[PDB]
Amino acid sequence: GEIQWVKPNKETGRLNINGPTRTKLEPSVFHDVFEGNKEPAVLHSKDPRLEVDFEQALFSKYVGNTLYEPDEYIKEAALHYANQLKQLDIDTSQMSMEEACYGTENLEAIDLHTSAGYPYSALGIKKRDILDSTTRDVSKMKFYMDKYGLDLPYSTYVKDELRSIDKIKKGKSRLIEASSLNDSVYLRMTFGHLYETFHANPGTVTGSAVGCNPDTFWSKLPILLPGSLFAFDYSGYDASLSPVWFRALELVLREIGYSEEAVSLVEGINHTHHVYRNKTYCVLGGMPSGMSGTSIFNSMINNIIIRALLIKTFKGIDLDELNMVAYGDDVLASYPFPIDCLELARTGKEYGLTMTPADKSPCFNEVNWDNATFLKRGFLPDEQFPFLIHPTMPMKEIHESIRWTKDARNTQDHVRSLCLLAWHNGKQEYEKFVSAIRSVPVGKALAIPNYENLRRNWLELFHH
RNA sequence: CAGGUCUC
RNA sequence: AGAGACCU
Ligand SMILES: [Zn+2]
Repeated sequence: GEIQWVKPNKETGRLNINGPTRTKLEPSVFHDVFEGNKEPAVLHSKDPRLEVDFEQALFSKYVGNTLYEPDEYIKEAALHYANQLKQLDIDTSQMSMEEACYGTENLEAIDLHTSAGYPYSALGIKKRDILDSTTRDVSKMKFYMDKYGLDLPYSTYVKDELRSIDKIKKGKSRLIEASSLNDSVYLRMTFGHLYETFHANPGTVTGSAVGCNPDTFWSKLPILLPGSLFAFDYSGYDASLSPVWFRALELVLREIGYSEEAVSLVEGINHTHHVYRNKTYCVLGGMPSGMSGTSIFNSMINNIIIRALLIKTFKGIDLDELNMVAYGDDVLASYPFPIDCLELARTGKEYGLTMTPADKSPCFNEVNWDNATFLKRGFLPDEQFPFLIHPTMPMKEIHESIRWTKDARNTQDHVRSLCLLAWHNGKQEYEKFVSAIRSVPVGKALAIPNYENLRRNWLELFHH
């Protein structure tokens, strides 16, 4: 992805978009009970912690574009994935607007507690002034769709969240691209049924883990991904995507039966306009974060990428022997013979992708079940039932989360959620966690899950 | 002050 | 009808 131009909002006729600049994060009652290094992200050009220019760091993720049109490998890769998806009989028919706005069994309703985006936000028009869960009306939405159209610019905001101490200094806070309500509705009308299919089928047919529940999905993964594992990290995956990958997505969508009207929306994702503050800018390539379908489309593109890297890097690859799941840019894959990602990453550089070792070393070392991570979680066989696999969120991440809060009124839920993640690291680690929690007065006032109850509830998901 | 998934 | 966890 690459910024094509920047213009003042006076020249483009767009309204200003500034957004909050003070974090909602505050040190919690546990801030000094646990060690951690993260702090609230830089949200302002004049944050005293900065050590470089903010805006430059902010937009550095747009590293440029390499290829614009698919080569032989990307074409083969897209067609192999599209063929695989065919066995799901995805309904390519337009979803009803009533269902696109208000949801189905497998598609959550549009979030009514968030902004409606351009231009509604600057006009003080909330989503609840157009949509109504009880009434399930679409007359008002249809009116505002035809009034304001589609391809409305995204509103850029800096994401208020914890960041490591290095990304505080380097200004590397994350951006979110607030979609317009209109575009969300139209994207959900067009691809709603694909979203349903994907949400209902996390695994190696979709090649996607969106919709997985790790408590039970982890036990399936060693069976879905037999053989030798390989994985790696992307730096700034979304923003690094060249236009070739959206062309490749078009190939996938057409081959599974999408009408030319449906497939023509991908260029609206490849080529987007954004309002940050008092300026409008154009982005060519790069997936917008904050668009309907971001997770799923990023995961679909990744399935194309892994396939194409393999058949371009190595001779004699059989794509039918690849196994993989992707959650956006996060990937865990298997193949009958070991795969050298040092070579995958060189090929990836040609495609404009920056890939680094999974263990965060400078060297690409073997990935196996004892060091693989996915959605930041490790894989740990149960001690009693070794076919049942614990997802292990590192205690270090749990410590970072517990040290801060955005609303201390919900401390008990926050801690309970972390306990639900933490017990998977075993009885000694869990008891040490609860006992540290209990070493301060708020901690003694909390209902904390008992470890034996946690383990028993988890076993009951499997009936064993 | 976005799009999602998961869980209480 | 709420909350928290997690991914972009
Ligand atoms: Zn443009």
